[PDB]
Amino acid sequence: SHMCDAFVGTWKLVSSENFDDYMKEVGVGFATRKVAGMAKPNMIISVNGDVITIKSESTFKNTEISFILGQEFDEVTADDRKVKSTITLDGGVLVHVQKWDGKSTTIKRKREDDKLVVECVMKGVTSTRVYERA
Ligand SMILES: Cc1oc(C2(C)CCCCC2)nc1CC(=O)O
Repeated sequence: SHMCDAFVGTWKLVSSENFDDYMKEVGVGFATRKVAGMAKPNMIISVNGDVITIKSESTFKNTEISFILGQEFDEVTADDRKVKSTITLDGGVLVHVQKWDGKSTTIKRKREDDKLVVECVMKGVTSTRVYERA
């Protein structure tokens, strides 16, 4: 047993709040916001040694990142941003920072009851995305 045991699994989106505004703040254009906002992704989290993999799969896009905590990596996001990302564990929360074009967004993933809660923040705009086990 280890670092991320309670995150591992297959998770499905069950609720979203303020996601459109988050995507506007990030710079996502109209058509992508509409199609991406309709998606109902599954998030699949696995661990092998020190390497964590997070997949997002939906009718919009399928994405996958693999990383070591605290070790920066280049990421192409589902909306096609080229970002430099770093993911750390801070008090049991996975904290994922993306930097690009002098901008920054922070995405927190936490276990709360039987849910995996994803909080997406950019400047003053937050979106909360709630996932349950598949
Ligand atoms: C943190 C994050 O980012 C996204 C993006 C990249 C999807 C495509 C449109 C722009 C945002 N969704 C989420 C939320 C989630 O995975 O549920």
